Amino acid sequence: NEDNARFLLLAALIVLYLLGGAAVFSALELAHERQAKQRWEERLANFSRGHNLSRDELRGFLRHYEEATRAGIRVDNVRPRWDFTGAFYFVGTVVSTIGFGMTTPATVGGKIFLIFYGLVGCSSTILFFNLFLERLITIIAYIMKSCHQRQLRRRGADSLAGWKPSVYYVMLILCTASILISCCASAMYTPIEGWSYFDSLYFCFVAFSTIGFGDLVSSQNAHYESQGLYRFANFVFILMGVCCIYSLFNVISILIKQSLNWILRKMDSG
Amino acid sequence: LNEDNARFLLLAALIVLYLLGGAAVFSALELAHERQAKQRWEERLANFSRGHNLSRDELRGFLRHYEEATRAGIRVDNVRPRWDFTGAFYFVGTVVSTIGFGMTTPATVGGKIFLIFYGLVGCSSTILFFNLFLERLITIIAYIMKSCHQRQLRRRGASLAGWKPSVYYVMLILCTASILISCCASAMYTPIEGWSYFDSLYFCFVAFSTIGFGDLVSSQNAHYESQGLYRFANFVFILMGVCCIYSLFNVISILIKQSLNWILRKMDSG
Ligand SMILES: *[C@@H]1O[C@H](CO)[C@@H](O)[C@H](O)[C@H]1NC(C)=O
Ligand SMILES: *[C@@H]1O[C@H](CO)[C@@H](O)[C@H](O)[C@H]1NC(C)=O
Ligand SMILES: *[C@@H]1O[C@H](CO)[C@@H](O)[C@H](O)[C@H]1NC(C)=O
Ligand SMILES: *[C@@H]1O[C@H](CO)[C@@H](O)[C@H](O)[C@H]1NC(C)=O
Ligand SMILES: [K+]
Ligand SMILES: [K+]
Ligand SMILES: [K+]
Ligand SMILES: [K+]
Ligand SMILES: [K+]
Repeated sequence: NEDNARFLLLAALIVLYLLGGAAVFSALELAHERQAKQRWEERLANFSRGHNLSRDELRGFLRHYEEATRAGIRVDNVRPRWDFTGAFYFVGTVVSTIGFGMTTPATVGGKIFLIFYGLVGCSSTILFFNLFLERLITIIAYIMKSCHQRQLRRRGADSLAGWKPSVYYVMLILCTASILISCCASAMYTPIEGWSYFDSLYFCFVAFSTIGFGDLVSSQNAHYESQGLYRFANFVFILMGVCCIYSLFNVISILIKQSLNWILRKMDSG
Repeated sequence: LNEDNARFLLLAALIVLYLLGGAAVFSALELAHERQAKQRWEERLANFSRGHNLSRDELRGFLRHYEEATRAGIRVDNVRPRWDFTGAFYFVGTVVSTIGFGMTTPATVGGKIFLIFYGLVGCSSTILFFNLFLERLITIIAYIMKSCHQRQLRRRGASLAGWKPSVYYVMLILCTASILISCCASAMYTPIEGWSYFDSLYFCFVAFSTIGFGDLVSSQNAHYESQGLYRFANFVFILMGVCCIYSLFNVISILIKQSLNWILRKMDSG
């Protein structure tokens, strides 16, 4: 009954966390939401007044443009989707469960194949992230044991892997690595995309956490400088960042499980 | 080469080949539809320009304004207010579950900082919740088989649970439960939203696999019938479906790890 108690405690804590985050986000951005909607209403009113346009025909034109935007075409020189380069980035967002929504299937067969393709690839890439976390554990353990061996040799003048890093040490290493990759990717995105550095950090966290809002997406607009190299760099940075942030999520999940066990042990005593 | 390193490299190569093949087939399936939709959009824009006597630059500026509005949450057909507490709850649910449809995206500098700091803990806690749900599903299935064995022994006569179900049985149970949950959620979404049943199934897979394209989002348009019941039912179905598909991804990841071990044993033998 200790595992059921831990499950119920985690569910209650997550529900309370959801409520608190909803309240904080509402308090933070309801004013911005209202101001942006008011600015859009003012712009639409000026557009209708200046050019003598009815609201119904403008609404129909906006419906047509929404249908166009769902098809991938945008205002300012976005790359053509569903070519081999664009479909590769779409597949990278599908299989890594990022799913920006920059590229969505419209055919019936495309969505069926997306269902099967996700069912296989997303599982294989969850396995890939777990294997990457295990290899990072092994690499950190090997580095620590090699440093210990070098220290022993300097003083003197099978499975192995006896030394294992603590979960706090792995959290620190993964946090530092993710911060470094986010900073490097943002330093590449800022002069190329024109984003603010904080906007690039936010996009890096969103993509690396497999959240993928799609409000900011890296390589969508066309006519890049060194387009072949930039696409590869974006793919590699996104891959390492998603790996590191998902591994950090697993490590923090282990730590939160330990915290829940400690909380249950506190209430078990009295 | 190490056994784990060889498995890691083999999985990376298999995933890269999978991405290449999926990109090729997705391009082949969707490029014609994308070209047709872009041609339709260009025809509609030309009709709007030549009918209402509107310059291309002025329409481009108006569409830029509409894009800035849609980024806030403006849609052409009566969607719910954004960043209200009910909407912020949906957004936070999409954040912590790593779904991230993008119906509601932060634009405030403080909002995105809070998204990063909040979503770290939220996504880690929710991945831990998925792992705990999978473990509890294992325990429940094992308890069901134990109860069936006790019932058949009592009829024939007239912690334990060491015996755990095989990964094949868990895969079958999870995919059956996932199909049932997706069918129930789609049967809910089809009359409420007006989506096709296949479109509702596709949205169910996208939401439940935490891919979250955002092309289809469930409770966005306003003025539902019994909003409090529908929003709660949508949240419950999304939670259970995401848990089932994420646990299914974990189980298929275990299966693919076993297959990779078998392949490596095949190469090790000769
Ligand atoms: C819209 O309303 C009037 C029209 O000239 C103007 O004063 C106002 O600044 C306009 N706002 C925008 C955003 O165009
Ligand atoms: C606006 O367009 C309508 C439709 O042609 C017309 O009846 C009306 O007179 C126009 N208003 C102007 C030009 O102020
Ligand atoms: C839109 O443009 C196409 C291309 O000329 C034309 O065939 C069609 O009739 C137009 N539609 C309307 C409603 O004018
Ligand atoms: C609209 O029609 C008038 C006709 O007098 C013309 O002078 C003008 O260039 C056209 N275009 C715009 C954007 O006003
Ligand atoms: K995800
Ligand atoms: K995930
Ligand atoms: K996602
Ligand atoms: K997404
Ligand atoms: K999205």
